[PDB]
Amino acid sequence: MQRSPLEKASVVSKLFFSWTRPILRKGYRQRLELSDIYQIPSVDSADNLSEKLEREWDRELASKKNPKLINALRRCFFWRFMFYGIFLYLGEVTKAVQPLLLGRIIASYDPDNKEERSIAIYLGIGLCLLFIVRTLLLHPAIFGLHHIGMQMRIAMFSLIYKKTLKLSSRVLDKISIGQLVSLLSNNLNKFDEGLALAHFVWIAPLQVALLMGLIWELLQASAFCGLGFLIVLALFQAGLGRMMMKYRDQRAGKISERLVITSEMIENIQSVKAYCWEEAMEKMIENLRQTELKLTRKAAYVRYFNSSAFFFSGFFVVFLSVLPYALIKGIILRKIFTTISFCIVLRMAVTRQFPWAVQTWYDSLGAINKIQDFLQKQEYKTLEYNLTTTEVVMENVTAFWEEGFGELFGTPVLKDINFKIERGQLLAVAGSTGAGKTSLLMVIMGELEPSEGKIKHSGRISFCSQFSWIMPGTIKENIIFGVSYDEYRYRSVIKACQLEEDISKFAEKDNIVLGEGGITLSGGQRARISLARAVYKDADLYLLDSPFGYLDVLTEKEIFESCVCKLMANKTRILVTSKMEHLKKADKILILHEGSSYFYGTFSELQNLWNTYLRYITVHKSLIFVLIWCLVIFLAEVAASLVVLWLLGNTPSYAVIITSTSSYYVFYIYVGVADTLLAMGFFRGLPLVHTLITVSKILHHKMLHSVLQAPMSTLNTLKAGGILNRFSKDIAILDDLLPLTIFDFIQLLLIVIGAIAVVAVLQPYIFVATVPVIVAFIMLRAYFLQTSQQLKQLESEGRSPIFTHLVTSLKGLWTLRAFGRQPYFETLFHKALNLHTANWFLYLSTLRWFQMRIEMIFVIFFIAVTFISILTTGEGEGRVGIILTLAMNIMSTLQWAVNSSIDVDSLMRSVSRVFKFIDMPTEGIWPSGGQMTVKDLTAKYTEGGNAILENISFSISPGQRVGLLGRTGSGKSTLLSAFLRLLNTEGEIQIDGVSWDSITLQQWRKAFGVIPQKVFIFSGTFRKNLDPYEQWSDQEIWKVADEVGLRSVIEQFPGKLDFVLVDGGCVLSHGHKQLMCLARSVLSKAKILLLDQPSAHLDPVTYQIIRRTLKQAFADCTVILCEHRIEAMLECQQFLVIEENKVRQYDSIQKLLNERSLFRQAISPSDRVKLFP
Ligand SMILES: Cc1ccc(NC(=O)C2(c3ccc4c(c3)OC(F)(F)O4)CC2)nc1-c1cccc(C(=O)O)c1
Ligand SMILES: Nc1ncnc2c1ncn2[C@@H]1O[C@H](COP(=O)(O)OP(=O)(O)OP(=O)(O)O)[C@@H](O)[C@H]1O
Ligand SMILES: Nc1ncnc2c1ncn2[C@@H]1O[C@H](COP(=O)(O)OP(=O)(O)OP(=O)(O)O)[C@@H](O)[C@H]1O
Ligand SMILES: CC(C)CCC[C@@H](C)[C@H]1CC[C@H]2[C@@H]3CC=C4C[C@@H](O)CC[C@]4(C)[C@H]3CC[C@]12C
Ligand SMILES: CC(C)CCC[C@@H](C)[C@H]1CC[C@H]2[C@@H]3CC=C4C[C@@H](O)CC[C@]4(C)[C@H]3CC[C@]12C
Ligand SMILES: CC(C)CCC[C@@H](C)[C@H]1CC[C@H]2[C@@H]3CC=C4C[C@@H](O)CC[C@]4(C)[C@H]3CC[C@]12C
Ligand SMILES: CCCCCCCCCCCC
Ligand SMILES: CCCCCCCCCC
Ligand SMILES: CCCCCCCCCC
Ligand SMILES: [Mg+2]
Ligand SMILES: [Mg+2]
Repeated sequence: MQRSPLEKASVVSKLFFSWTRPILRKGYRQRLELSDIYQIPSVDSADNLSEKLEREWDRELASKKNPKLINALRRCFFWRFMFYGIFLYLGEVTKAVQPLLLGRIIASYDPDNKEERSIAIYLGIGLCLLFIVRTLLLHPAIFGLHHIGMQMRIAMFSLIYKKTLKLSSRVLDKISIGQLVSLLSNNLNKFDEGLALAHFVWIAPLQVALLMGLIWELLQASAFCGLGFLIVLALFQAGLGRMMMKYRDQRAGKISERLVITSEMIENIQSVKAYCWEEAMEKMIENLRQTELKLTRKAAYVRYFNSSAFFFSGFFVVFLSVLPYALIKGIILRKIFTTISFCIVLRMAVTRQFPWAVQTWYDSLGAINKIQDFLQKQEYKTLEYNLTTTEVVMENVTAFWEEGFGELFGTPVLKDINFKIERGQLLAVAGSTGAGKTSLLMVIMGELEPSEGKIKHSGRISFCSQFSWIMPGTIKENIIFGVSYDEYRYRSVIKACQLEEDISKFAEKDNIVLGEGGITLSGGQRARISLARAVYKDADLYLLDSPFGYLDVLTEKEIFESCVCKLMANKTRILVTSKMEHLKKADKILILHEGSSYFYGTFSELQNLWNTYLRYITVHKSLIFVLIWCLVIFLAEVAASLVVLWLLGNTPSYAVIITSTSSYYVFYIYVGVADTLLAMGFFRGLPLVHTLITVSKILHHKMLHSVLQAPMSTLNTLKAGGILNRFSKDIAILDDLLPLTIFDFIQLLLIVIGAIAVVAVLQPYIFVATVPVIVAFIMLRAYFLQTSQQLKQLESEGRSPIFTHLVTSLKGLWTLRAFGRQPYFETLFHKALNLHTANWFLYLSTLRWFQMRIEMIFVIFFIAVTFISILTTGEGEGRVGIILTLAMNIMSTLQWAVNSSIDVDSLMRSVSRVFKFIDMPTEGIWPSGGQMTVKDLTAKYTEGGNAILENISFSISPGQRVGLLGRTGSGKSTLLSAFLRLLNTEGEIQIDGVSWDSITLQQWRKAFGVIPQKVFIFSGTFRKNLDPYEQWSDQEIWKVADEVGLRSVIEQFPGKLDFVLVDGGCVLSHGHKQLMCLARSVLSKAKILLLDQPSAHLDPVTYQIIRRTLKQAFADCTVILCEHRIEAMLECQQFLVIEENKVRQYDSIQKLLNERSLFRQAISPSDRVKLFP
């Protein structure tokens, strides 16, 4: 990155934002290359702000009894806040004395006003000076206030993450990914810009006090008639704001709930596709959206009135304030016009700048209070010893997973556990499923605090878990995991873990960029990477929680005999295992039985025992009808105003005194009141908001439908953070910020067009005067948008790394805290923060450049017309000055319409991003016997890549068992997915004579019942997790839970089959999820069954359930079983072996095993006697 141009600049350059020119002149011609983003200023780096706010917050916590976050931000930003507020106020007081000069200038066009024609040439100079000094005080102050919100947000987002890395394990079940994502997302671009409105809590009352004193000179005691109406309207607006904030509190939790459901299934898209579960997931998402949209509609109906208050307040204020004075005393047109000029500023101060400031304070303090409440949660306790002889000792330990039951003393997870091991000894833990072997490791690690007992060790540990975690990056980064790279140790760890066979088959071959999750790999490869990472680290104690689950017999034997028994034989290690062979060469054995130690000792003792607006409008056919309605009313209003004006000049005492040389005020008065005459009442503003909110519902439905049916090659290129970004932030934009911004843009545009047309009909010169300013405005807008759109696209793309890092850091909390790598991930998070900050700051600077340039154009044009008007006014009736000055009263509203157009264009980027996902590509009795025939099948994952499987041909027969097998990483899962055409494939398969291309895909996928390798469990009840379609009553559901063995597990929770599972089934063990998958497969009665390693981690006792199910529930079913364990191959009639990317088939298993001496040598004696009796 090249340096920031704001580091070396000039004062005269910092005042006008000239340093932003070099990029603006370039992004206009070509695209914006990478080499053109500047490095952030050193003051805007996450480290400095993070440490500064952290020091202040820690001092606040330590000293005071009642700590508060606002007291800590006050000691960092208050003096700059108050420094910029004063210049903002000085800029705002200019707008109120402007009439005191412009009115005298305008009144000199009447030859019967001789007093003010003397001093015109000095009023003009004063007006030019006032316009010059407003534009220099307003915009730099606003930019300085914008630059402080970014710093505050960056400083608080670091504290949130640093606290997240310390939460207790008993609090993680109350905070989801959705809550943190919502917290970050709703404050990511609005908290920055909210500081430019906070000072109007005290700026606006002063303006009211000044303006009422100025008006009091015109209408002596009648001004309070107009003031009281504004006070009542402000009471009404306060009530509207209070009632608006109620509908948003009821809606946040529903969005939080929807986000986790949306994120769960997209990261499990393959299981959803295999189950054919799209129609149920979409229905759940729709039911969630149904109520949230109702709350959003109710909030928008109130925000409409809040925004509409400003336009309808003009006529009433002016008429009400002028009527009594005019009734007790006649009035001149000059007084009326001056009153309009003052009331225009008064209404802006009262109805648009105060309530927005109040709502800004409400929202900001609401965010800060939630941030503080998060920072005051319960922390993980690390208080333990840090040095000893590393003699692991544990005594009298009992722990409860439920906090209440452990506080009262709910059944104990552990009961009276005690053991001791020396330096270098190996303890083997064994037991049934659900016995509590992983929870013992959690007790040792400190994740589960025991109620009674002690654990004593040093504090240096290495960890390997039952579910493997893969962080984004390459393999080498996943293994070295934040430390120095030692070549020899890396080589020996790679060789010991049997990874060189699979690594040599990769293309980049060591630097494969893995995604967040590792779905580019297989099960055993991820398991071996997770084991190698633990082996690499140096520590006194090594905990290994069933690493051999997904490995075959030969690979497991090699790893155990050359990585645990020869590489780290001089280190203390605790291994959770099941095989009777591993217990032979352990030093101490612990066996658990539902909580209690059934046996502790040795083995010698056990044997003794742009087409985007156009596409957006045409999404819904009712929007066009509403727009045509809004146009037909507007044209009638214009035609009525035209005839009421035309009937004044053609007709001839009364209260209002009007003459011939001062009748030109009739237009000046009209232009100031047309805001009320062309405003949108509730017959036009409520239908518009309603029909614009319906478009978001339609677009969300289309987006979700189109994502769920894309091919897997398209879906793998996506990331978790990008999906989460697009489904949270852009959708919230489309539901909240688009309707009312569009409404304001349309309102202002109609006002400008009506004001121009009505007058240009009666005087065909004011249009001619206005043209050259309109052309300049349009040219500058078109010049700026070319770069603005690119910068906005980059900023919108820059929010994905933050969410990706948040997700990956929440999924791997235990490994991070066990290894001690928190500073590493804090450094990783700071980089993503800086990367977003650069683009956001650049866009924010160029916007202010545009704003000040448009202001300068307006000011120079007005200065040009002022002197011409003053000079050309001869000895009476300054006709030249009557036209240009009125043109400049319509250009002032066009200036506001331009900025409204700018922010509408900035909000359409979300619409374009949403439309990009809708345009993804699309992947698109009979089952009597189940006979299958495969011919010339060839499978490959990516187009133009190596073929995992090449020219496979075999046949099966109805009602026959087939055993599929091979080495780890051979293509068993690839074959079982090529049956369902989940990837790119050629050749054919026919089932009972019916081929692929004869039928549709969704019908071909209903001939199969599948058990996958990765268990998918979403948030919901047990019953819903068993059937989302709700096809079976509780009779059959309980009858099947009786058979798969889930009665005692399900009855353990308070709502029997009504209990709600959170965090993806964290309440269950590893075997209970396998049993739920088996139940799912049993419930749907199919003919052809594809079982991908069903009994992964099950002990020998619980595999009996699987084999009884395969014996009784599947009788007339063609089964294909991909099993790594040797005993399951005793029921199969055919065998398929995958090797060298091709399949060889066998009838008997003896023929299979006699030809593989090494593989045949790896079989345990218990499983050896049965194969060869
Ligand atoms: C007495 C007082 C003085 C200054 C401030 N603010 C600030 O210094 C800053 C700030 C913070 C939040 C904001 C904001 C500006 O503008 C916003 F975007 F609108 O939100 C510059 C940091 N705050 C208070 C205050 C308010 C409310 C309660 C308490 C309390 O002590 O209980 C104290
Ligand atoms: N967060 C939790 N809340 C409540 N109960 C839990 C929680 N985690 C686990 N349990 C329960 O505690 C028991 C022990 O679970 P654990 O996973 O340690 O068994 P296990 O011996 O590891 O079985 P497996 O070898 O099949 O994983 C289980 O019966 C489980 O239902
Ligand atoms: N999504 C993917 N994209 C690219 N390559 C993949 C993808 N999934 C798997 N592979 C590669 O294709 C090969 C086949 O993997 P497969 O899952 O069939 O192995 P496996 O036989 O199931 O091994 P295990 O028994 O460990 O599960 C592997 O070497 C793997 O690296
Ligand atoms: C800095 C802010 C608060 C402005 C100060 C507010 C008060 C004190 C000021 C603002 C405008 C002032 C008024 C402006 C004009 C006149 C007309 C004159 O014939 C009598 C005094 C009177 C009525 C002034 C009284 C004081 C006044 C009301
Ligand atoms: C009515 C118009 C003119 C606005 C002027 C009144 C303003 C200042 C009033 C109206 C409602 C008021 C709020 C009503 C309730 C509470 C809750 C209390 O725990 C703190 C004060 C607080 C937050 C008040 C602050 C002041 C407040 C916002
Ligand atoms: C002179 C008069 C008109 C000034 C009025 C100042 C008002 C608008 C200010 C002063 C104190 C402020 C409040 C301070 C505390 C809270 C509690 C928080 O949960 C919501 C914001 C809220 C409710 C603020 C809203 C704005 C507030 C009420
Ligand atoms: C909203 C507060 C208004 C304060 C200014 C009133 C001015 C009254 C002047 C009386 C002169 C006799
Ligand atoms: C055939 C497309 C019609 C588009 C007209 C929409 C109304 C435009 C004026 C706001
Ligand atoms: C190009 C704009 C000309 C405006 C001057 C109007 C002439 C008025 C003649 C009485
Ligand atoms: Mg376990
Ligand atoms: Mg597999």
